[PDB]
This record gives sequence, structure tokens and C-alpha cells, in this order.
Amino acid sequence: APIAYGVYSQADGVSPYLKVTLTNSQYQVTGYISQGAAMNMAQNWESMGSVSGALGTTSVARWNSLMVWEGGTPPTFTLPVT
Amino acid sequence: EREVGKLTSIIMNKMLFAQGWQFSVEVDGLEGADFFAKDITYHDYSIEYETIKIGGGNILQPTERSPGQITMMVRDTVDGLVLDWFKTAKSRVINPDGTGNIPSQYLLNVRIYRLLSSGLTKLENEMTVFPVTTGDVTYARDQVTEFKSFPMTFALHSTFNQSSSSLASLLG
Amino acid sequence: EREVGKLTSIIMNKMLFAQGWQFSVEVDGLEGADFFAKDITYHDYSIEYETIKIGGGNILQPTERSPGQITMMVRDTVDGLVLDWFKTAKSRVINPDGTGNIPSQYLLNVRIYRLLSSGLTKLENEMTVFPVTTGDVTYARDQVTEFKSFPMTFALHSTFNQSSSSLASLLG
Amino acid sequence: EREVGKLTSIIMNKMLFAQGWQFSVEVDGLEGADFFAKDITYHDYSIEYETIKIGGGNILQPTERSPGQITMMVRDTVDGLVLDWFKTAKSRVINPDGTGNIPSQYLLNVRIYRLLSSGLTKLENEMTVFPVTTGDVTYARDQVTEFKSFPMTFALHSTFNQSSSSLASLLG
Amino acid sequence: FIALNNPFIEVSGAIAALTAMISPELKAANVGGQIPERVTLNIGRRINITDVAIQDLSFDLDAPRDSNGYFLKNTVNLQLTGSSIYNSSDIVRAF
Amino acid sequence: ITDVAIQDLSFDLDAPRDSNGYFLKNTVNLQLTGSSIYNSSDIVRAF
Amino acid sequence: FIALNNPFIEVSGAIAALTAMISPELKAANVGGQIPERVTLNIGRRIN
Repeated sequence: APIAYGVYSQADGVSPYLKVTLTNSQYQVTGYISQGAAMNMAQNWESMGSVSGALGTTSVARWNSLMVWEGGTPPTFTLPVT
Repeated sequence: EREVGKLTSIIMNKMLFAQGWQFSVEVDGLEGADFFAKDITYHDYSIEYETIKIGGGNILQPTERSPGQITMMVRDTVDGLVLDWFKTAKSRVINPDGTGNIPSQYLLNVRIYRLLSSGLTKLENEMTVFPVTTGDVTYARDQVTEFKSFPMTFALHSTFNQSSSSLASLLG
Repeated sequence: EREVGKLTSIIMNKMLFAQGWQFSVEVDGLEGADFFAKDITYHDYSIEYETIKIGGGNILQPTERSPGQITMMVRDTVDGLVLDWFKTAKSRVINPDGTGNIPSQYLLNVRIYRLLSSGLTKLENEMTVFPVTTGDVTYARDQVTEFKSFPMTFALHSTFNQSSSSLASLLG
Repeated sequence: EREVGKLTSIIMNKMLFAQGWQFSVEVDGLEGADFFAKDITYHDYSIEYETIKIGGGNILQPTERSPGQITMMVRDTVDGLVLDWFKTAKSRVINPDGTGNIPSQYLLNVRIYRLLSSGLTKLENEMTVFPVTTGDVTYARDQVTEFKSFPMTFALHSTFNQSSSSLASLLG
Repeated sequence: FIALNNPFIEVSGAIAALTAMISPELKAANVGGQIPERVTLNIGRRINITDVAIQDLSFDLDAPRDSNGYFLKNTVNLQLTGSSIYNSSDIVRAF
Repeated sequence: ITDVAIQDLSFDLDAPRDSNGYFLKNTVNLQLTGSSIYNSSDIVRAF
Repeated sequence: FIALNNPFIEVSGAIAALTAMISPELKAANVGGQIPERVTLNIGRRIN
């Protein structure tokens, strides 16, 4: 059983919809949400086009020209608890 | 000359300009607002423009229509009903916990009337507003010769839909 | 017409609008606040909105309920008791060293009443407040014909819990 | 009813509210400030708070106690002593060269008194201040029916130690 | 986005839909079905571009909440890009 | 979201203090991240 | 740009025209036509 901390109790009268909780095998921490929280995700696509060409077999050439998918990033958070 | 004055008097006397005591207001939740009401000021929308500088001159272009407001100053009886009504209406906009309700629950309609002769009325404007707040109340000791008064100020919801409201508001 | 005026007068006579000297206030530690009190000024919460611009129109959405404040203007006796009470109340909020106490110690309750006919009272509002400050006092040489006076201003603690307080405050 | 009025009159008459001419002020370096003084305004500390936004609600918490000030408006005799005293007191705070002295040299104490009946006094407040400045003096030609006057304004040193001063100030 | 009648299908559902459109699907059988898919952008009624790839996304978490816990208003910041270099004759058609 | 990793933390040292020396208010700035690249079907479940 | 009589000719066609002038033409047979075309600039009436 983890150990509680923070504002977990309901004596203050704020709804649980306005709180954050961080839980692991040892601790449980509760806090509010401040004015500058956000959630961000991003993906990578590849800048310079190209030249000496254009084109009027044909399909493969265009596929190479099309932007390529390179990789991604897991979601990140910025949470000012209080 | 005096002939022009006589003609102007003749034309002016015939047409009856409206006086300042011909207003009438109906609110959805008071059923008696007309007797309690004393003052009211309202403006619905205002066109906002942008100034563009070209060389040594200026040209404007309209961009927006800003929202308006309604405020009223009502008298109250002993064991106040108007203050309780305003308190209950204000409470619904945001729950004490910190949560907000959907728009249909707290909106209300206010109607401004004009008085024709022989006790007939026409509609001047219709607006949908939420209670906002009341400014301040004094309750002084020496106010022996004055009645109670407090201002109630509302704010319009959206400029796209001024009067018409959803089905939930209409049918209750 | 005069018939309409007569009917309106008959309606108006029956209903009794409240006068401005019907207020009543009680403070927790004064025990005699009603005699010393002269004026009050209270507003509890006010609703705040955000204006969202969409193309050429605007829509608003409520966001908050901002807190309020209470001020009052008490007369004082020789060998002031109200003043000493205010200094003692202020001193508990923040210690002279620079450390603060837990909220349960310095908070206090103020009740504002409404006076019905034949000396019966009903509660208008209840708030939890801390003493804040008192602005300025003059004590002029030439004020021969005036009594002493000073304003006391309080601030509401939390909008989530306006009236109910912790068990520690209730049981002493 | 009139019985309540009679009881209120009976209770009100017995208790003597303080009047506005009962103040008295003693300054360390004037020995005659009571005769020259005409006005005085003072506030010692004021609690300052911070508003914290949580969701759709607000909670406050006290943080500070801001310092205060004392200002007085004194009359003066021919061959002014009060102006010379204020000039000398002001000069010690900062040397004309551009150097400052240690706090013990320029600080002084001001005491505010309350007047009981039969010429008895009690202490209202004690503050340690430095002379700051005097606002402005006019000396007009047409002021044939008025006496000279000028304001002197002081500022408190530190909120931690209001009245008690170092040994150097006490023993001279 | 701002909710007026039903918060879930207006404000709390659109964010999830965008979050699903930005992500890949690695459990699909074909290779081409695993790449994040491309969308069609139509700004108003007069600018239309096909095969647009979503690159970034963001939204706030302190928006007002309903009594059931769903947003009553929000705002999403997006960055979009084309998938190829356009010719002079083709880019005029987009308007 | 399950399996998040904390990668930064900060808090103030000029907060109001109690008579026994404990804080009465503070604020913590946190930076958090997921632990894997989410699929289209998985990320919807988080909502 | 600001429209007074016909919005399409004055405000919404100029942007499309500029977006056409900025881009190349890669379906052309010759090599000189594949680079984006160059423009003549005249600032007022006195700088060419």
C-alpha cells in the first residue's frame, strides 16, 4: 500500500476533476492544476525540393520525390502542480 | 423673419416627441420587474474598425461587432425576493465546486418595450444574457429618507444569435 | 389616462418597499458591533468571462467567480475597544518574526442580516474573512463637532467554502 | 415601535463615544509638538495576500505586512524652530557628499496618545521613523488671514521591530 | 472549439480524433497502412489542398470543465506541411 | 497514461513558512514523457 | 491590398498570382524554363 501526500482529502471542497495524481509502488501525491499546462506530440517528416528533372516506371520516381516518414516522439507534458 | 417662426411652431406642435418615462422591461424570472425597476442602460453591438496607413493617408475597414450589456437598478421589498432571485440565477452559471454547466441552463431573456399612447407596447430589443454580478451595496445608518437599491448587470452571450435560443430554453 | 394612474397607485400603496436603515451586522468577537456600526459594503462573488473572436463575431464563456470583500465604518469610545480588537485580530495573521500561522487560527465569521417588521431578522449572507488592513485615521484639531471614525476592511478566504468553517473554529 | 426606540435611546445615551479632538502626539526632538501640531495620519502595517487560481475558483493566502508612514501639519512661529529642526533631522540621513550613516544616528521615535476624561492619557502606538521629506510650501502674498503651515512626512524603518530601538538610541 | 449542446462530440471528442490522426498504426498487415495517414485540408470554402501531413500538435489542460468532467472549450495548435513541391500551374488550382 | 518518466523538477525557496518552519504553499514545475510510441488505436484509449 | 469594387480582382487574385510567380515550372521541355521566372520590380516610379 502506497503512502498518501498532498491535498488528497475532500475537506477543501474542490472537485476531483481539478486535481492530478502521481502513483507508484511507494508514494501517492495529489495536487492541483495551474494556468500553464499543455500536452504536446510531434512527428518527423523530411526543406529543399530538387532539380534536373520533373518527368513528363514513372510511379516509382515520384514515390522517391514524396516526403519521407522518419520517426516520432512519445507524448510529453508540462504540469505546474500546486 | 417671424413667418418662418410661425411655420416652424405649427409643424413642431403637431408632432409629439417621445418622453422619458415610456420604457418598460420584462424579465423571465421576476414576474414583477416592471414595478421594481428604476433605471436600465443597454447597447447591443458596436462596429469595430482597423486603420490602415497608406503613404500620407488613412483608410478604414470594419472588422467586428462587439457584444453589449444590460444593467438595471431595482428597488426591493422587505424579505427581499429580487436579491434571492439574482443570487439563485448567479449560482447556476458556475458550480461552487469549480465546474461550469452547459449554456442552456443559465441563459435567460430580457425584453425592452416602448410605450405607445393609450397603453400599447412595441418591442425595442431582445437579448440573451447571463447574470454576471452586482456591484456593491451600502446599507448606511443615516439613510432614513431613502429606499434600498442595488444594480444588476448582465452580459450578452453571442453576437451571432441575439434573441433566438435553443429548444431546451423555449420548452423548459 | 387617469384610471391607469389610479390603478397603479392602488397597487403601489399595498406593497411596502424596504428602507435603507434595516441592515444589521454581527461580528464574532465584538459582541457590540451593532451599536458601533455605521456603514457596510459587501459583494460576495463576481462572474468572469473570456471573449472568443470568431471571424466577424464574438462569443463569451464564463470562467471564474472572483472573491469579494467587506468593509465597515465603526464609531469608537474613549479608551478604544474596537481599535484594540482590530490590532489583536490583525496581529494573528502574520507573526512579527515573519512566520505565518495555519488558516484555522485567524479566520472569523461575519453575518449580515435583514430586518423584518416587528423586529424580526433573517440572514442575508455569511462569509469567512481575515482582517486585512485599516486605511487611515486623521484626528484633526478642528474636528470639534464630529465623532471618531475609521474603516475596517476584510477579504473573503475561499469561494469554494464561503460559510462553513473547520471544526477547530466551531468548537474553539 | 416606540418602545424599542426608547430602549435604544436609553442604551445609547449612557455610553460616551470618543470625539475627534482627543489626540495628542509627542516627538523626541520638538518638546513642543503638541501646541504646533494640527493634523496627523498614520497606519502601521497592512497584510498583503496572493490570489491562487484553481479551476473555476480562487483561494487567497497572506504573504506580507507592508510598512506604514506618519505625516503631520504643524504651525510655526516667527524665526521658525520647527523648520530648523526638520532640516537638521533630514540632513543626518544622508551626508551632502553622498555617503550614508548607520541607522542608529538618524532614527527617532513618535508616540500617539489618546485622551481619557479628566486629562489622562494612554498610548495608542509607537513607531520608529526617518524624516523623509516635506512636500511644498507656498508663501503667497494675499494670505493675509491665514497662518503658515507645512507638512512633515515620516516613514517606518522595519516591520520586525516597530517600537524597540538599539541601546545607542536609548542611552543617547 | 466551444461546446454549446453536447460537450463530448464537440470539444472532448475532436481532440481525441486529432490525436488519433497524428499517430501511426503498427499492427496493420500492409506496409503502407502503418505510416501515419494523410488528410485533406479545406480552409473555409476556397482553399483546398490534398495529401497534407500533420507534423505537430498541442492543446491546453486548464480549460473550464463540465460537471461530468468534459471540456466546455479548448484550443489546438497545429503545424501542417505539403507532401511535394508544387509547379506554377498546379498551385493556382489550389485556390 | 501508464509508465511515464519524470525528466525535470523545480520548486521555489521563498514560500511562506509556518512557525515550526514548514511550508504553507508552494509550486512544482514538472516535465513528463511517455515510454513508447503510441499507435492510433492505443492513444484513443487514454482519453 | 484592399477591395473597393470587385474583391476577386483586387484581393483574392493577387495572392494566387504571387503564389504562381514564386513557383517553378518542371513540366517544361527546355532547361531555362524550369527555374522560377524572374520579375521586374518598380518601387513607386523612381527605383527600377
